[PDB]
Amino acid sequence: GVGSSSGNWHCDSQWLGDRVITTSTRTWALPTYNNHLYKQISNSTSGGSSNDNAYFGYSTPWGYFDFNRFHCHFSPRDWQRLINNNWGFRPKRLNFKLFNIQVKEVTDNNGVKTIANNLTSTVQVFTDSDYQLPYVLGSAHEGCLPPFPADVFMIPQYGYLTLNDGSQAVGRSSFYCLEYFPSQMLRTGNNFQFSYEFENVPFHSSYAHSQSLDRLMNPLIDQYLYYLSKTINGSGQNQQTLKFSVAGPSNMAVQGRNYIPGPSYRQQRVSTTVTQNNNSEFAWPGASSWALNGRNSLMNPGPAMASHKEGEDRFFPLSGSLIFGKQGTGRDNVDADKVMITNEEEIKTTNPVATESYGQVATNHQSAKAQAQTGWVQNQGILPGMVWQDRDVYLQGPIWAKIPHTDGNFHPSPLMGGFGMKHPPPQILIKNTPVPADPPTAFNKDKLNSFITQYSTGQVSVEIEWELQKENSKRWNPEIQYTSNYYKSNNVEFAVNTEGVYSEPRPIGTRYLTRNL
Amino acid sequence: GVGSSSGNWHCDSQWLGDRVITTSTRTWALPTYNNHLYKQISNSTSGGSSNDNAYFGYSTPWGYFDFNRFHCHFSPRDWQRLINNNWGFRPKRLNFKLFNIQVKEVTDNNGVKTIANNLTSTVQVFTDSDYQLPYVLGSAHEGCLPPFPADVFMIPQYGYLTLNDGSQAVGRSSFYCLEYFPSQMLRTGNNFQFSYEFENVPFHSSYAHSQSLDRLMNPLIDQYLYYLSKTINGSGQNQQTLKFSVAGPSNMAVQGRNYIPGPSYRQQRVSTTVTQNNNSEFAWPGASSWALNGRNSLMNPGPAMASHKEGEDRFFPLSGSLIFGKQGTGRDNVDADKVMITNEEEIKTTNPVATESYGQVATNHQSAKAQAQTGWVQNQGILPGMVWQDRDVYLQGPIWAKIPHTDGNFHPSPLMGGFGMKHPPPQILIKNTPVPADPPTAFNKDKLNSFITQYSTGQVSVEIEWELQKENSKRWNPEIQYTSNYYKSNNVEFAVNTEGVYSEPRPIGTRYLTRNL
Repeated sequence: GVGSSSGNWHCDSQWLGDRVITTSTRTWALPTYNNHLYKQISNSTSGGSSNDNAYFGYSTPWGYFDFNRFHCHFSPRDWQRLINNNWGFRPKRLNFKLFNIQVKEVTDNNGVKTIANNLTSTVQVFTDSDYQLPYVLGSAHEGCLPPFPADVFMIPQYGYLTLNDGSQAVGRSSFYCLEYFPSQMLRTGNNFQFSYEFENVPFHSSYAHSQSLDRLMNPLIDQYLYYLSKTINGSGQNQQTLKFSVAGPSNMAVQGRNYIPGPSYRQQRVSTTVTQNNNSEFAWPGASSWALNGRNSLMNPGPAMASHKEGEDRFFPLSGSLIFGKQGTGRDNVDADKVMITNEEEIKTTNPVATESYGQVATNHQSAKAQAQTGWVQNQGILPGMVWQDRDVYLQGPIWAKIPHTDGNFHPSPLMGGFGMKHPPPQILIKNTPVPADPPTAFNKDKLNSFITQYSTGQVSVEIEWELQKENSKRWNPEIQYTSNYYKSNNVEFAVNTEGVYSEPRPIGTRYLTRNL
Repeated sequence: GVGSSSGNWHCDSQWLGDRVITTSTRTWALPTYNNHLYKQISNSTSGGSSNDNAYFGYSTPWGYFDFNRFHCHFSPRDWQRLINNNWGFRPKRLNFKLFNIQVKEVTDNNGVKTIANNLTSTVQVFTDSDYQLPYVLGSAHEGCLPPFPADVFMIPQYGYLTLNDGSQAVGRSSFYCLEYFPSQMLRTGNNFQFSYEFENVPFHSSYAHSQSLDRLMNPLIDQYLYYLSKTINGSGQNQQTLKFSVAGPSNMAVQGRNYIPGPSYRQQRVSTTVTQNNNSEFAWPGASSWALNGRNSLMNPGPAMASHKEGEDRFFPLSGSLIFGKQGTGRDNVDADKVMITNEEEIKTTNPVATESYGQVATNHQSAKAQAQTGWVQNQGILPGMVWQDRDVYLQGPIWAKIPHTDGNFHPSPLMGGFGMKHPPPQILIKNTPVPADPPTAFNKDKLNSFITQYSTGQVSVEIEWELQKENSKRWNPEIQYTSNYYKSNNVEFAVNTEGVYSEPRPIGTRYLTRNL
């Protein structure tokens, strides 16, 4: 009915043993996109570009619901609870509701704007439960539910890309009509809901290692293996020899080991002290990249690698880490104090440093003549016996990604962080049903071009159940914990200021507790 | 439904033996507060102040329902019945209803204001039943239900304070988002209700003592105890002696007693005959106060003490009594004839006078040389064997307060009067759901800033069941009763005037019947 509410405001968190259930409700507004039309888009329509930036695709009159960020579900305090008390977590169940739909019509006279209710208009909503549409979630896009529950947000417009040759299309390109799906139609008084079960995924590692991969031995006992220690008796000619020694606590670098650090793809090193950087432009020319069909793409963020060495936190890889913007930061050429650079220093115990060579390999045969020659390894692929950690997740970062439907993949954990699934939470698509203005009184076969100006508003609720993996550490000394600082300040961190603006002052990871290797 | 009422007007009182049930219904209006925003506030945002007045906190877009005053429930005649016939009363049950919701939208053109119904808008309401929010009830604030049932009232805005250092915040400060609670959403056609059981509390003493604590003896019989009556035989040197006498009806001041008057904290004395006061400014400098973290707060009203001696009703303690304003009284520097000063003269039989010393103590050892020296006690804490009465309640005064959640407290009766509870009636919070105006037709990630101007109106009902404690006195002569005066006047007391304004001409306490000690 018109006078009865279709749902209530549900927003809290329940901590139930080894489960936590988060619930979020937000207020959304949806405009009419594209004047109800499907439009072909390309870099031709955007004004042209280089070959690396060419594309072809379509924008649709539909919008979509995205909640693929952790702050859509966790408050900062709840995130603190989770990361300070658990070794792991993963999503299990999802429930989604859309309710209290209101459709408004806008009339603009010469000098006045009037907004009225349209009680008989509809919104169309459907889920892509069979994964038949291009999946644009999982590209770290704007338009998710806002972190602050009081913020009213605008629903982003749906569009997609297909195969391109420059700004042109090939015969293999696909065009999708979203009206060619069955969808539910809602007047003011109807609601929509659905449930979803997550795939079985591994727990995320919300811990750091308290041991290093090269320091796993007993520091008191020798090995029963020998290593070559000398090849010449001394100075002079014809001094060749072979001497062997026991590998022990005095020489840990030469001990035999069972496991080796994971793969690498070297990045350029950039200092936040700008005077230490080379006085030249190297953002694009000095960057690591990969090529596909003649197009170059930045290797960003790339394989999970440690950001810097010990004591070198002023250095960061060129495109090897996630960079978030601070509240109120612009979009073009902002200074370093306006952005937030994450660092994966916790994985330095298993993962190679991002701005270093993996190691050295022999490159010749020494003989009595050529000396022994070695070469640097700048990119090392997977080898048997390698171990590594994945990239951390953040309160501001993405949760899941869709694994591409391919013949083969390896370790399909998404490179920007999170859970990779073949059947992720489905896309939820929404659109205001077009309402024509007065048609002519003589028949015309052309499609109608005049429409009543409308938009819609409502409430959306998402509830996720997460499974937790508790710590049972035997460590004696206290752990490192995420904490607020007592020292006085003008504002409270993770709160509003005097003007009403909510901000997140820093990125928060998940790795504070410790575990052995 | 839109065309059906959600509740009826219920407003009366039922006297049922040892119970009385009061019911009140009022009409309320709720605006949009803060433009739907949370704002940080401080004395910095208020313009600065002294150290004693610094604060830090937040204002919210929510309003709240308060009925923590006796005239919200009792008519003057019902109050007369209660206080003239009972030794005690206390609250037992509460029922709360919110109904007949109407949401209106306001459109302001160049020179005209139009108000229309918005049939599809919602109000959000919830109770803080777990006491998780700062409890701002119990600070004697404006914004309660009006005494006169025909008055339409405006719902006050919710705000709270947290820890401050000057105008700055510390890391211990808490920020609360009220959208982070589950709440019920109501369209025009929905209603809300809940029930609450009061904690077990002692009966309020609606009586005065007909005996004095120093006059509890039989005036005809001697004691079997002696007191020292003489220490010198007479005039001259070396006349020391020890003489003892029986304490009896001729010397009542020296009799042994089992119980002593309650505690004290001396106040400065102010005369309503201004020419008797000192010709200087002493409102702040001469006031009693307590210190907390370097901040001074007025001791107001402080411990329950008798206002004045016999025959000195022109004197009142500086900040030791509740002062109410008369109808139409301003807020800054009004004259004494514009305010109503209560007096706790009924408790002079057990409680010390507010503007006097508690007594005298010895301060040395007399010997044969030093004479006997005594000193005044200006503040006396609790001693075993002390008895006292609490502050009276008034028809205009507060009913209950929340006892702070602390390790320890003593006699947690609220100092401004009433019933102290660990789980008082919960706070009831209400807000108009924001309705965005027309959003742009291109996606923007910023939160929406343009909203439709709305407000809401409705009916609220509160029903309280109170338990009574009847008198079974054996007193022969008639009691003192609260009564109206027959003498003619321009208006009727506790009624409206020719312009429609209701007024309460005087404060009415509860202590008219008498009881023995």
